[PDB]
Amino acid sequence: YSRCQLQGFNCVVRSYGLPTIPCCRGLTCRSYFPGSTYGRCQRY
Repeated sequence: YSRCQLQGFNCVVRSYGLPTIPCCRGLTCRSYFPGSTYGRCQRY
């Protein structure tokens, strides 16, 4: 229970209120670029 996403997965830079579970500590979430609504997640 209480788990985080995986590495090399996708992310949501529009999830307002942080509704989607964010990657676990150590992983960051960036968008493919300014003007989109998606991105990826890696272990920093």
